[PDB]
Amino acid sequence: AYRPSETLCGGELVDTLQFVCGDRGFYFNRPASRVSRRSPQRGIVEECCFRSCDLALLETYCATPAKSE
Repeated sequence: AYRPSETLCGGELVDTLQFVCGDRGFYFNRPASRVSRRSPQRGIVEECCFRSCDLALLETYCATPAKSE
């Protein structure tokens, strides 16, 4: 269903990632590299700020596996 806050950006997006994943860790742009920050690879921002997303879509960026069992 529609949410008035179906988009997030900046710290809002980080806070929601901290909520679904815990402070245990999450990816933002899944870079898996540390060579520089001259490479703005696409990620969660494009799905949640430049587009709308749900907590469930957002949870796919967690740096830990699902443990609902």
